[PDB]
Amino acid sequence: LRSRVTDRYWRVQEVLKHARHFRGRKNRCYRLAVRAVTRAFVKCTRARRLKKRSLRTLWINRITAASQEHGLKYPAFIINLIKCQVELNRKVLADLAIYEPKTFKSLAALAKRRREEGFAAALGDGKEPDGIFSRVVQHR
Amino acid sequence: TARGTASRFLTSVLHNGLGRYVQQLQRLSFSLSRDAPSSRGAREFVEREVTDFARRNPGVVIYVNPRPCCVPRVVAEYLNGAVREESIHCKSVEEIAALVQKLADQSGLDVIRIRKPFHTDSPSIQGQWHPFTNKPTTLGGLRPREVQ
Amino acid sequence: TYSSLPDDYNCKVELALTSDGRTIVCYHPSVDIPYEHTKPIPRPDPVHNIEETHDLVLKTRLEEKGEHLEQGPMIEQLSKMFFTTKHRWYPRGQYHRRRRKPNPPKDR
Amino acid sequence: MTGKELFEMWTITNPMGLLVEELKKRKISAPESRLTRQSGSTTALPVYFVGLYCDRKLIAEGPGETVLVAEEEAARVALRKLFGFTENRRPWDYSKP
Amino acid sequence: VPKTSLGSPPWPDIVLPDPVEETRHHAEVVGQVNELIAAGRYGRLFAVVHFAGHQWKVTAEDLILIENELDVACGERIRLEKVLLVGADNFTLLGKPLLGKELVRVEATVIEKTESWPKINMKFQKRKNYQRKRITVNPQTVLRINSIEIAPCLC
Amino acid sequence: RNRIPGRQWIGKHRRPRPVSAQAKQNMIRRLETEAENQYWLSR
Amino acid sequence: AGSQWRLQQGFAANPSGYGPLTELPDWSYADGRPAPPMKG
Amino acid sequence: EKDIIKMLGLEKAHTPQVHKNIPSVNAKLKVVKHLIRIKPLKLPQGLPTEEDMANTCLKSNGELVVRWLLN
Amino acid sequence: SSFSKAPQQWATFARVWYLLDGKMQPPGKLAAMASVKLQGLHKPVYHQLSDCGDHVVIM
Ligand SMILES: [Mg+2]
Ligand SMILES: [Mg+2]
Ligand SMILES: [Mg+2]
Ligand SMILES: [Mg+2]
Repeated sequence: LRSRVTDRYWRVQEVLKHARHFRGRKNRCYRLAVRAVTRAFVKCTRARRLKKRSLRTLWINRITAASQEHGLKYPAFIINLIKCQVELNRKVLADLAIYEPKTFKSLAALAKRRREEGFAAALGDGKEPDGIFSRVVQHR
Repeated sequence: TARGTASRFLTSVLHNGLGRYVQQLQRLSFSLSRDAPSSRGAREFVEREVTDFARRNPGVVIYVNPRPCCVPRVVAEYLNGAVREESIHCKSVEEIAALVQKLADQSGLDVIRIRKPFHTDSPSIQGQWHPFTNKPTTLGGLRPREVQ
Repeated sequence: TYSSLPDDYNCKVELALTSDGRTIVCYHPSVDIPYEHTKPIPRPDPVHNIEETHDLVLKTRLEEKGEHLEQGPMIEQLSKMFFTTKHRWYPRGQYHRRRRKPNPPKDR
Repeated sequence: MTGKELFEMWTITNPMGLLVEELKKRKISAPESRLTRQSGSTTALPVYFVGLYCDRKLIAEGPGETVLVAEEEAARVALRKLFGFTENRRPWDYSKP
Repeated sequence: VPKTSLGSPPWPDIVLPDPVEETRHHAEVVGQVNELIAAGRYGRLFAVVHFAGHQWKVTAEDLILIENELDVACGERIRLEKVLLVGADNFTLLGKPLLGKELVRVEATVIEKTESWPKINMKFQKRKNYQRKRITVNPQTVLRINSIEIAPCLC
Repeated sequence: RNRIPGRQWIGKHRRPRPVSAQAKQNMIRRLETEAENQYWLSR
Repeated sequence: AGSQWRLQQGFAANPSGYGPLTELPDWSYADGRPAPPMKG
Repeated sequence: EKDIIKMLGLEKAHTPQVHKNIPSVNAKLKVVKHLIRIKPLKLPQGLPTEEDMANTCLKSNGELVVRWLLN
Repeated sequence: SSFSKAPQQWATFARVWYLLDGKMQPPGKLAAMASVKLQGLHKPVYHQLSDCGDHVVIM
């Protein structure tokens, strides 16, 4: 009983459909397309992993831009926003910087105030003076 | 691959869910067979729980066609005119129910890469950033090296 | 009065804490540009091509301004005018022209 | 109307004229156009910010590629503020009364 | 007193307001914001909320996509309880780290319960004959943020 | 111009890469943690 | 970041650790009835 | 060291595990003391009772609270 | 805020000319901030693909 493959057209097309937009003979020749499609998929997975890092770096750059525009550095802004128990991530912070300039300026003012209170507390080394924005609110 | 396929932005059909929610599934056509072994799941679905689905969703017209077909199919036509054809070939009744409920829940838009997980109109409340939004003004609007 | 940031650029930030202490409020009204910080709009209106003998010819002289240059000098002029490089203005082949999306997606 | 502006569907011709008529109705004399901010003027792609002052009080400000376009945009912004079609206005109420 | 380069710190000296005056000014500002809210002079409100492990900055009439399936039917209304930030053209309320349920109320209607496009996951090892191909179809939900309300219960 | 004979990190002549203040601080932090651990493991 | 500050104040080093931002339910029905509990 | 870590139940990192303060386990903790952080378990509200098993939590600072987010 | 689409775009992505006096200044400290301004890393709307970049004039 001789058996031969009859769906090889569809087997080839299933791979060739993912390489139509390539350049050279990789979009036509099956031998050169299978290798190029596999590399394309591997790069797709790696870039899916790296997209989050790239977007986080972009958001951090935008936050640095806005903070320096408000006369404040990014590490200070972030640490003082954390100390004020404001848990807004970098994506939301960049969104506010781009689209909510007044809200971002208010956040920068709050961060600078918290930094000033921390500096004053460190200079005084006194337990009884407590900052107005340096108070910690526990879970209720 | 995102670069190889198409893409679209997140959107709703005719501002669905804003004033009221309108189900986007318009019609559901089952094509099955009365004796093919591959249509057994579709036959059991039609016997048992097509009426319950029809009563639960009165906004969708359900047609059932027993014809001499080898593969059973379901055709979902949406308010957009979009047609989604699925194969219910050799599937359990629970699988048919899950597929039908998924078709009913879907909005009928193309299932392709969505550029953003969000979409809003006029997101620039209280302004949008421009290079002059955070720069102080000088008296008379003079340039840095301009003498009045 | 007190403010961490100067109130000179587009909003006046006033921070406060609620009595419970669990909420930080801030009032930031917008700031308008004062009249003394602006300058009058400059007006440019000059018709030096007018002729006292033939107004139709005067209008034609001012409306028939044309100039032509080679690709090299034209691209150099465009780059100098838009502060770019000469490489931006050179065309592209069929392989790159036909692979552009005819209907790109649009937001908003 | 979601996501749409007022003048996109109105398509008026003389925003400054409409604004001056509305101000006359509202008992305001006339808006004065002042160049508030600018960035580049000898370049091929300038930007100008033109504000409208009524009794030396800013009522609107608009950007443009040229001074005339900026003034027209400022007039449109003033008209939108007067008519209540601001971008930060109250969203339409979708509730059962 | 000598005045050398290193005799004084290279930053402006900061003086902070006295605590009682600061508290009085804070009370005045809170009262003004509360009276604005009571009068309802705010035009449009945006809110930063926490939902499904992510923080979204959403306004009214908004659309958001959640990468997991919810236990609701389409067209159902849902109250987003975790609101970290509220803002308008004039005022802005921050949580520490969350706001009050009685203070802010955000409603979203479920629109579409669908599945994502097929995402490719392929692992390949050089000259080891290891290839592994997988297809990911993540269920997704669409939420339409309808309204954001704030109450004058702001102390 | 300044070649490193052999490999960078294995040969007799290696790359003279120095120790940084960050590395010193990290080692000091680890030493403090281990000292606390060995104190808690005493009684 | 501020993990050291959070540890000093007593909170988790990660904002996703046993805080009210994650312990509480993040949605409920508009009718007021509670939502089904989260698997996490 | 790998086997001691495995038998101490510390296969996963950054997950605290409660152990006794007896020398039998102190020997293994001494063996792998350079890979672990050891703290004392503090109980401000006593041992969790049978009616408080499901409402407890372990803070990052080491006290096991008995009533965690009541109501 | 209530700008039309095109003027809002122009205002957001408009180019800005900055001045920088280089008298008795370290060239490296001049160049760092000049390069930041040239790239546009001082804009919250900055992106690598976007052409957001301002002119710097150093005297
Ligand atoms: Mg992951
Ligand atoms: Mg070598
Ligand atoms: Mg060597
Ligand atoms: Mg998990």
